[PDB]
Amino acid sequence: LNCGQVDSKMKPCLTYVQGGPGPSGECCNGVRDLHNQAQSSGDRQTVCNCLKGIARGIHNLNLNNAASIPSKCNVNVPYTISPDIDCSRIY
Ligand SMILES: *[C@H](CCCCCCCC(=O)O)C(=O)C/C=C\CCCCC
Ligand code: NA
Ligand code: NA
Ligand SMILES: [Zn+2]
Ligand SMILES: [Zn+2]
Ligand SMILES: [Zn+2]
Repeated sequence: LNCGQVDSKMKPCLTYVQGGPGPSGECCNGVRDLHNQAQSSGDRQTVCNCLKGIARGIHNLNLNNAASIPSKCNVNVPYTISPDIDCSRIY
């Protein structure tokens, strides 16, 4: 329930969000894991803000690939992954 945990679960997605092929099975597993673990509104907000800051800290972020993760992995993330997510209005 901290950004350390969030960046760990998402590490398998790193090559994909830097413009490489994907998302891998392991990447989709990481995001699905996070979704299952983020069961409350508070958890969803914390994970949102972690992902926004992480998106911001990734060198040469491929915006299209980053945004595509939830739909490509069939995970119901309630916002679009980018360096500029509005984490205030989830649900
Ligand atoms: C971990 C990357 C850490 C970047 C610095 C974050 C600092 C945050 C702050 O608020 O200051 C990773 O390697 C995770 C890789 C995948 C993330 C993919 C989803 C987001 C695009
Ligand atoms: Na994006
Ligand atoms: Na919004
Ligand atoms: Zn897992
Ligand atoms: Zn920060
Ligand atoms: Zn769900």
